[PDB]
Formats: sequence, structure tokens, C-alpha cells
Amino acid sequence: GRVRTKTVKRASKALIERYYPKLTLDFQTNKRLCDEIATIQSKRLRNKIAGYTTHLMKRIQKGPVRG
Amino acid sequence: SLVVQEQGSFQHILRLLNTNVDGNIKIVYALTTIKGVGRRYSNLVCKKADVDLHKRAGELTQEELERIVQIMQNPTHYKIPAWFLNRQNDITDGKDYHTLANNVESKLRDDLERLKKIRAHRGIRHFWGLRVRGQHTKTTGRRRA
Amino acid sequence: AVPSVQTFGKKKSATAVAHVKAGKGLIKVNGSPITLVEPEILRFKVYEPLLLVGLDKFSNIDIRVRVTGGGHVSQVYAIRQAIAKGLVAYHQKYVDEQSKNELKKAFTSYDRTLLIADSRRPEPKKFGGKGARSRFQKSYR
Amino acid sequence: QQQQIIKIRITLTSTKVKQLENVSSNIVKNAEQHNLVKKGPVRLPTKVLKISTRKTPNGEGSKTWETYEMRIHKRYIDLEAPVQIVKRITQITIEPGVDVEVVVASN
Amino acid sequence: PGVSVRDVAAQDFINAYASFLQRQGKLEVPGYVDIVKTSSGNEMPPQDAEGWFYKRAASVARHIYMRKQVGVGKLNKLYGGAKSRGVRPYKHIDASGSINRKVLQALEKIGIVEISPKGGRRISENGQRDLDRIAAQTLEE
Amino acid sequence: TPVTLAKVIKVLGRTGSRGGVTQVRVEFLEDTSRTIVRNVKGPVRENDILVLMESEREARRLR
Amino acid sequence: PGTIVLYAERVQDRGLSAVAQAESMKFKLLNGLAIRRAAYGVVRYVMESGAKGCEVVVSGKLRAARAKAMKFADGFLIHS
Amino acid sequence: AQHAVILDQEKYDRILKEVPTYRYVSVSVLVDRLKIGGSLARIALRHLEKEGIIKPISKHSKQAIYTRAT
Amino acid sequence: FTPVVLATPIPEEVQQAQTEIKLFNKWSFEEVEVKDASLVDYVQVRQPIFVAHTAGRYANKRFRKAQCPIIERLTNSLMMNGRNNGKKLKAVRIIKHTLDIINVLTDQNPIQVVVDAITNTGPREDTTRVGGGGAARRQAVDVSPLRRVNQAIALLTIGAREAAFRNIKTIAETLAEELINAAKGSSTSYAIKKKDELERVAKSNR
RNA sequence: UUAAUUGCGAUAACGAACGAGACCUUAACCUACUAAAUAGUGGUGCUAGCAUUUGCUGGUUAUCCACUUCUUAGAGGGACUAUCGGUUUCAAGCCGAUGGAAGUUUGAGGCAAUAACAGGUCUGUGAUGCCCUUAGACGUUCUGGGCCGCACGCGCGCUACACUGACGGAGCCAGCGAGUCUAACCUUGGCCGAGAGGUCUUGGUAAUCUUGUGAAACUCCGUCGUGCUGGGGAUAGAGCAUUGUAAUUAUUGCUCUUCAACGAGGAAUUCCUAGUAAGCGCAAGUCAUCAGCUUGCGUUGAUUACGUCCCUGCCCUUUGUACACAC
RNA sequence: AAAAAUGAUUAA
Ligand SMILES: [Mg+2]
Ligand SMILES: [Mg+2]
Ligand SMILES: [Mg+2]
Ligand SMILES: [Mg+2]
Ligand SMILES: [Mg+2]
Ligand SMILES: [Mg+2]
Ligand SMILES: [Mg+2]
Repeated sequence: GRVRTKTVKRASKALIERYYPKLTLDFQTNKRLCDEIATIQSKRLRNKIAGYTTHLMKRIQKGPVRG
Repeated sequence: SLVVQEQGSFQHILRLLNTNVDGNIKIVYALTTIKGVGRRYSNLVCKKADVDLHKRAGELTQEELERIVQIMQNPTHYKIPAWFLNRQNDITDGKDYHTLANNVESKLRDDLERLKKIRAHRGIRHFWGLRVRGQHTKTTGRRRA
Repeated sequence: AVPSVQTFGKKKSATAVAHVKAGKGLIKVNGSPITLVEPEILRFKVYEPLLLVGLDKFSNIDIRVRVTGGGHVSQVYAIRQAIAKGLVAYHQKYVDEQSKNELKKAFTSYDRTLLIADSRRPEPKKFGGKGARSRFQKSYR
Repeated sequence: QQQQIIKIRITLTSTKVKQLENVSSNIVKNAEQHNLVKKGPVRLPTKVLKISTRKTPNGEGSKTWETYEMRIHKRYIDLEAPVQIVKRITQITIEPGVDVEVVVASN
Repeated sequence: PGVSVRDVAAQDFINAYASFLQRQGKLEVPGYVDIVKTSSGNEMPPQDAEGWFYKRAASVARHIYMRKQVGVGKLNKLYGGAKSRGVRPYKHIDASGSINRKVLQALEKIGIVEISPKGGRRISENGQRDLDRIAAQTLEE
Repeated sequence: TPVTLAKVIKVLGRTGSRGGVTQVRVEFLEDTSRTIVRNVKGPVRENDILVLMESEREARRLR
Repeated sequence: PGTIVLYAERVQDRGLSAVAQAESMKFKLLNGLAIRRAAYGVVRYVMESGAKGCEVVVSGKLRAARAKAMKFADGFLIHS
Repeated sequence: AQHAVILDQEKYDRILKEVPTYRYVSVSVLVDRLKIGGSLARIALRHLEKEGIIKPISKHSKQAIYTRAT
Repeated sequence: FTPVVLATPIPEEVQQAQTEIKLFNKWSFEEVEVKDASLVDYVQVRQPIFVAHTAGRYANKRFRKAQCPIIERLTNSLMMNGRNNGKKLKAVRIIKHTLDIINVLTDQNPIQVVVDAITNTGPREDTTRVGGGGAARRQAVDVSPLRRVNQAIALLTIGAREAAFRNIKTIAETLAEELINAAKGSSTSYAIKKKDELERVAKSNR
């Protein structure tokens, strides 16, 4: 399965809180921005965080999201 | 690819060295029925007997069968290197022999009797019927040994 | 210099490096002609890139293939993959690429492994069994 | 001796990747700093030393095996330099756990 | 028109060269032929009692021609094979060293191979010549 | 032998103790309104044709 | 002689050395101080030294023939 | 069962008589229809192809496939 | 037509294969047209293969093996009973020989003979074990097309293997005669009679 | 809903921790970087060997230039279920297709919580309490023997019952390793010998040499011909060698001879879902000698199913209990 | 709605 754990979920939510204007709908630049708007010890976790951040962004675009 | 046509001159079951050597089988694998001669010994005897290797043991003629028997009796006098033989450097006289059909069992009896009469371990193991080459007897060779 | 490209094809552990330059239609494997590739039951596996695209455009080109590693079948598959990748590589470098696109479509419509190495890899053995999955016979009582 | 080249060769072996790479980088840096033309650090395939043992000290339980590994990383650099500088480089650029060998190549 | 022994099939080329060597009389059989079984792994002597040595000589000459130099030990490993060991599993056993040595010496006396200052036996001048001739006639048979 | 052919339009579920049987909802090709539920042995996708010796039973082991 | 040379230098932040803590507790046990006291004193010293977590396990026979294992912990402790 | 490994005159005229009209000619069919051993079948098959009254389709060891000529 | 000169001499008999894909360069997949409906999209004779040996991944999905060519599926089914595990080269050579023999005995496309045998040997009704009591019973169920082709291939290869065991006749020849008999339906072929027994038992447990 | 106490969420709980995940190793992708007689390719530039209006090869960085596609290893990039189409308390997610080297957590492992078991080890330990013993010793050495002993029962296995084969010739391909100067380790090559092996030398403290470990299955061409047969090679006899002070109770290897059961195995029962099962060999461990064992490695490579709780069990919830040594 | 009996003493 591909359920994303609380670390990815919370890190993505914090990124949405802090840098919503800077962030963009696509994974490539979201991943690049994560390199400096956050410090992640592993490229795998950074990619997961950016993927969930862009998923949340694509959901926020078509209506708001709770929490 | 020679399709040779033969008359009623095929030799069926025949006698070499007091044994029944049947036709319809190549001479090399037909001589193997004689005790003391196997596939290697028969093939060497045949090629030294200068006989073709596709003769089915039946279109062998009398003089070449006799030559095969003589070579079997006397391997050394037809350039057989004496490491190819059944009995090299025997206890009795130290000359390289080769035991044939009726004499393999006789000589086996004689050497087992020699071991028994000298009361050696392998001989008494043969007398008891156990294994003589150091095999474990705990689990194998149960039903008949 | 002579216009040339060098490519490779990879099966499980066999690798075949192919030199593809301008020539007269010379296809060799290990210095021997492609017609003598063994086993001959699978010799057509090597023939396939020839017989699909067509020998017409192999006239100007020649390919020299050196293959090591693996087994006989794996080497055969390495050779065919290396030949196809060399052909697409030379057409990319020194020829217009619409022809490269017909080559790509012809190879991929037949078999995916003409251009792409099979991604299957050996699974290491684990203790308590003769193989990666199989275990030793268990006994009770 | 009279300011002539010796055809020297240096070999680096260690179990520590970072320390060994630091040593190699330092030697390279002193190389082109003193303007040396050279064959760069050639990296030999990593040697993995394996011992497989039964985990249990006795012979009871599920037969579980366990493999320990050492990793041996080796590099060599072929240099050509006078005595006054081969000694200068050799007496510096050394770290613990990194064994250095210096040989005079005559081939 | 130009060709070496790489553009002909191995098996029929070896048959052609063995038949050639047989017809000609320069190559010498050792004499312990008709007795030996050419490998400890084997259990029966060669079924071609009159031509097996010539076949081995042709095979050795072709193998030497393919390579830089090859020695008796490598020939033994090449021609050796799995040995049935009764109720025990098979294992690789080397071929007859004396046979490989005698066939190499016979090829030397006929002149096909020579000293090879790397340490083995390599292909010689007239050996390369007539081996290429045999390849040529095998193609234009 | 009046063997009939049916086309599966809906897969219902998996039945049998070991789960080795599948329940399918199949219409007929001649009449596309003669739907019956059948029990099938092997793997089944959608839009597959079955050949039935008998063409009147209703498969059991529902729900 | 002279190719072996042997220096001794002081351990900084000695409360973060598990070997030193285990030795000190061992000698406290040999001197006879209470096992719970010695374990908790070791844990407090380690935590005061700035460790993220400490863990002391004392296994064996304690006051009874039957052996048991006492466990003392403070802070956080990862395992995998 | 037994098969004759020697070819006598009668078995040769019979094989030359009825091998033609065989849809499939091979070692197995020769042994099954005529009481000839496998080796005798192989050499007889080679003689028949040599004289050209049966034509081969595939020449492979352990599997010889032949049919009627012309 | 119109052979092209090449630096490497490539024979004419394989020049002719450049026209269209031919299995073993002798038989074509054109004009096959599996006739028994309910088996199309499952007996793959659409994409033509030059030889029955490819290293294709047909086991990582559920129904993916339906796209594997049916000749290769039969060839894979030849490698069985331990001593023949692997040895796909031997299996392919056996298939080539048995197709040669099939075309010898019938002036007819061997691929058509194979697909006809598979269609005639696919079991349409089987039974499944049910009932928890001491005497378990059999409940009649229908068979999917994929299982039909799988069981047909298995029955054909098993019958060929058993008829080949301990007799002079070659595995290629007995596979040929088994496929010939199953392509028509004669109740003398192993797969046909086994399917008949399965269907009769399904009738009994109807 | 997830493989997951993984999350969506609900909510007398709030906010945390361990475990899971994350992490680390390894396996795949990189014509991107950095370069390499301890890896290779080309130019054959250099002579060149063999056939010929150009091919295959030899010696190729102290004969020489280049250049890293393949090989190696550092720094890195790459996948995050991306996009699309469906479905969902439309949330967590899930299912298809398209791209991609890679879409079951991409594969496989390493690590791995709390509590416990009178689970195993006092025969690994100069870890150890207590008890016993300590000079005719239960201490320690030396000789010899046993541990292997066979009416029998059982568990891991090996080799087979053959023609999808045995035998013979020829073809001819891996990957993981290991290796001596504090002493004889891996051994090339030449010579001798049927063989096993012997001898004279060489190289290698090793990407350099053994070694391209030219492994085996396999492939092609022939002998066999459904006969316990040329399948099988147990048992046994004779001789020749190697390791070792020492080979008898046969260390092992080799040659000839003997040529038994076994024709597919009752009840019953094991393992396994893709480079996997199975076949096949190889290296390492133990080792003076001894693999039918193990740990890994590669070669060839299926069938079947993507499910269920019927059997055997595991997890959570509810419920009953006269159980707590816990059915 | 097939059949399914038993498990010595002490030992927290
Ligand atoms: Mg070999
Ligand atoms: Mg003693
Ligand atoms: Mg014991
Ligand atoms: Mg290698
Ligand atoms: Mg021993
Ligand atoms: Mg060993
Ligand atoms: Mg052991």
C-alpha cells in the first residue's frame, strides 16, 4: 500500500501553512523548493513530502481542505 | 550405410568360455555376458582381434571367434598393458592374470578362504556376512545383509 | 574519422558491445558472421532485428559485436538487443530521426527487449533453504 | 637526486571511505598546486570480506545464519616528482585507519 | 574471396580438417590409442577407434588458432567433463593430459603449432596457411 | 448438443469453502435479456463468453 | 623500542560513555552499595551529562535464588 | 517383443514393397510397422534416402522425418 | 523477392522471411481464425512469433498469460517432470519436430491443428468439492475460457508425455499424433477422453 | 483504509514515547560528471601473420596516440504511485491505462518494542555461585582402542528407475570467492605417465597470476533400440598413487573385474507465486586428507493462482466461563 | 446442525 505516514502528512501540512504562495502545482519545483524551505535527512523522504504537498495543493485548488 | 543382405548363415545363441553368448547383440556387448570380461575388456579384445565392431556377434566366423577366445585367455601375449587386467600380481605366483567366466567365482572363493584361514579381520567379516569395506551398519543393508 | 557509434545490450549477466559504423553490410559476432550464431534453434532470435526492419538499410552499415558473460541464451539476447540499440543509435547520430522512429516502432511493436534490458534480477538465497524462496523440508515427530 | 624524476606510485587502503577520500583529495590538491601531471586516483573494486556464522553459541534453535562484512577500499595514484617534494607529501596527509604505501616504479 | 576459419561452422570444419589429416599421413597416432579412454570422467573409449585422434587434432588446431596461446592444462580442462561418481553427484574432471600433450607434439612435428614464447602452443605459419586452405575448400565444398 | 453461449456483464463475488468458485452475472448472445447467475471454476474477467451444457439453473451460495 | 608510543588523554563528557558508566556501576556493586541506588545514580549522572536517554539493566539473582532482571530508564531510547 | 536386427531377403523385399505409400517415414514407424530394430531402422532409412525413394523434410539427430518422394 | 547483395552472405531461405513473420520460417499465422467462439482473445495467434522461445514476463499479472502465443504456452508446458525442468531449447526443438510431423501426416497448417486440438479439448463443465460431512460431494460448475485453454494444454502435454514414456516412439511423434487426434475428436486421444470423463462426472453431479 | 495502532477521521480526552514507517546495505537506470597498463575500445598510428580491391588476428602506454559505450568507484541525479481515466462517508485510499530503467513498501535483506519461557548452552570463554574431586587425581600428558560397532524403528539427503535418455566425438558460455616469506598457499607452462599423479620451472601478498577459474546442465553430429537393456551402480575381488608419524575397522583418488534392489513408490507428508519453483554446476566454511552437508554464487528456466477462511493457525472487537499450573 | 474421549502428585 501507499498510505503516507504522519511525518509526511504533518511536514506537508506545515509546508502548506508556511509557503503556500511560493509552492507550485508540480512535483519538480516543489521538490526543488523543499531543498531550502526544509531540511530532510533523505532524498526519499523529501520526495515523499513534496509529492504529498503537491497532492494537497491539487486538492486545495479545487475547493478548500479541512485542517 | 551398407545394407548387406545375408543368407541363413546367422549364428544364433553360441558358446564361448562355457557361457551362452546370444546373437542379435553387438559383439562387444555380447561378450560382456562372460564373467570376468566387461565392456572395456571386451572392446579391447575385439579391436585386438581385428574384427569389425558392427557384427552383432552372429556373423562372427569360427576362426575369428577362436581368435577372440585366445586373446581373452592370453591378454599379455597380444599387447595388453597389464594394468587393464583382472588379476595383476597375485598372491600365488605374482604374474599378471585375468580371470574368466568360471574362474572369477572360484578365485573369489579361494581368496576369501585364504583370509578366513589366516583369521584376518576382512575374512572374519566375510564369514559373518557383514560389510568389509568399513561402511556403517547401523541403518543401511538391513533386509538382506 | 569514420562515423561510428558504440552501444551495448544486457541480459541477466551477459553484455554485448556493438560497434556500428559505415561499411558494406558486415554483421559479425565475436569475429564470426551472424549466420553462425549458436544455438541454431535460437539463431533467428539474433536474426530478428534484421528480418523486421529489413536488410535494405544494413547495406551502408556494418556491425561488430563482442559479447561476454552469462550463458548461451543470455548471450544471444544480449546480441540481438545490442544490434537493435546500435541501429537506433547510428540512425539518431548520423541520420534523420523519422527513420529512427520507424525503427523504434518496428522493434517495440514486436518485442520490448529489443531496446530495453529485462529488469528481472536474481533474488539472493536465504539460509534455511536451497533457493531464494524454497526452504528445507520440515519434519515433525 | 640531481632534481630528476623518480616515477613514484602511492597506494591508499582503508576501511573508512570518507577518511580515505579526504587523503586522496589532499594528495591530488598538493599535486596540481605544485603543478604535477599525473594519473588520477584509480579506484580498485571494493573488497567485501565475509564470515557466515551460526548466531547461537550452542547448537539449539532455528538454524539462523549471520554474515559480517568488512569493506576494503583501495586507490592508487601514479606520480612523478623530485625527492624534496615526494618526501614533503609523504610526511603529511595521513589519517588513522588509512594505510599508505609508496613504491618506486621501474616499468 | 578472403576468408579465415571464422566464417565456417565449427563442427563441419573440424570434420573436414580431421578427414584431411586422416587422408594425409604426416600426423602420427601415438600407439597407446586402442586402449585409452581419453578422460577419467569418461567410462568408454571413443566410439571412432580409427579417427578420434585426428578429430582431436583438428579441434586442438582450430582452438589454438582462435586463441593467442593455449597449453596442455587448458586443453585438459576444455575437453574434460562431468564424471558420474556412483551414488554421488557429478563434478568436473579434466581430460587426458598425455593425449593432449601427444596431439600437441604431433601438431608441432607436422608444423601446425610452435613454441609460443608466452608459454604455450600458438598457431604457426604453415598451420595458419593450410588451416585457411581447409576453411576455403570447406566453404567451396 | 444444445450448448449455449453467455457473456459475463457483472462479477458478483467469490464462493466456495476455499473460495475456488466465482459467481458471475451473464446475459445471452442471441437474447440480451435472459440474464442468469452462474458459478465458474477458473479466473474470469468482464466480457467473457461461457459455454453451458445446461442453460436453466440458478447458481447458489449467494450473499 | 621507539616504534611503539602510548599516550593517555582525558575523556571529555564522561557521563556519555557507556563503558565508563558500566565500570563505575560494577565497582559500586563490588563495594556493596544498593543495586537500585547505584543504577539510578548512574542514570541520573548520564542524564545530567546531557544524554537524550539512559537505560540500565541488572540481570541475575537479586535477594533470592530465582533470577530476575531489573530495568531502569529515563528520557528516550530508540531500538531499531 | 522381438525385432529382427539382421535383414534377410524377405524382409528386404517387404521393406522395399511397403515403405512407399507411408505418409510419415521415421525410425519409430519403421520399427512399429516392420519388426526391425532401431539401428537397422536407422541404416535402412539412410539407404532409402540414399537411393532417393523417400525424401527428408528435417534432418536432425534422434529425430529423422521423411515422406514420400516427389 | 529481389534479394539484396550483402557483405555478409545471408541465405535466400531467410531472405524470404523478410516478407512476413513465419514460425520456424515455415508456417504462417495468417488465416488461422480460431473457430470455436468463447475462446478468442485467449488463444493468441494474432501477433506472429518467429520462434516459440522468448523471455517474456507473463506471470506478474492475473490474465497476462493470455497474450503469450499459444505455441510458446505449449512449449512451456513440455518442460515438466523434474528432469526436463528448464531445457526450453529441447522443448522448442520438440515443438518444431512435432509440427513438421503434423504437417507430414496432414496437408494442413500445424498451428491450425494445435488450436483445433485445444478448442476440442477445453473442458466446458467441471466439478468442485463441497460439503463438510464425512462424505464430501461434488458440485457442478462452469469453466472459464482461460482455464479451458490451460487444461487443454495440460491434458495434451500430459498425454504426449505418458505415451512417450517407455516406448520407441519419440516425444515429438506422440505429441503429433495426440494433437492430430484431438484436432478432430476421436475418443482415442488422451485429452479428449479425459475431458469426456470430466464432463460426464459433471453431468452425474449436476 | 493500509503490509502496518498506516492514516482519514470520530472523540473525556489532551499532548507524547517505543515499535511500524522512516533509516542502512545490496540489486537494477544513468551515453550526466571525475578518471583509469592493476579495466577496456578505437586509430591497426607501429611493425606484422593468414587469405584477398578488406576481412580475421599477433605483439599494442617505456613502441604510440587518443577515449570512457561496456568494467571499476567517488560525488550526484532518478520514483514522489508522476500524469490521465474511474470509484470512495468523494478524505485517507484503491483499480486500470500512458510514460519511464524501475509503479506488491520497485526486489531482497540488515536493524527491530513491552512482557515472557524454569526453552538451549556450566562441553566457547582465565563469565561464574554452590557442591564434589585434587597426587594410585574427575588435574595433565603418552600408547592403544571407541565415538563408525548391527535382528531393528525414525528424520535430513544423494543417486536412480531411462529414448524429454545413456554413451562417443565436437561445439562451447557464468557469477560469488580464496590464495605463501614468522613457510610452502593458489598454481600457469614444459617434460613423464592410461589414469590418479610425478618432476623441472614460472607468476601471484593479488582488478596485475592462478583465471576468460573455456563449470555443469545445455547444443550439434553419431553408437544404442524399449530387452533390468549399452538404464542403475549397490556389494565385492585384484592392482596403481596421493595426505599423513601412522590409512587395518578398507582417508581419498585411479584402472580392470562383479553388476544387487530399483520399472515412479500405501497410508501419510514438505516447500513454493517470477528470474520464483525446479534442473545444473561453481566458490567459500569446516580442511594435512576427506562432501552425498552448509553458506553464497551464477546458468537454464515452467505450470498454476492473484483467491478464501474449508483445514492448520495469527490479529482486533464483542460475548460466556465453575479456567489463572490458564482446555 | 456428520464424528471429535482423555491428560497422575507437588511445585507463584
Ligand atoms: Mg566443457
Ligand atoms: Mg589419547
Ligand atoms: Mg557421530
Ligand atoms: Mg569475471
Ligand atoms: Mg575424516
Ligand atoms: Mg570444500
Ligand atoms: Mg555439518
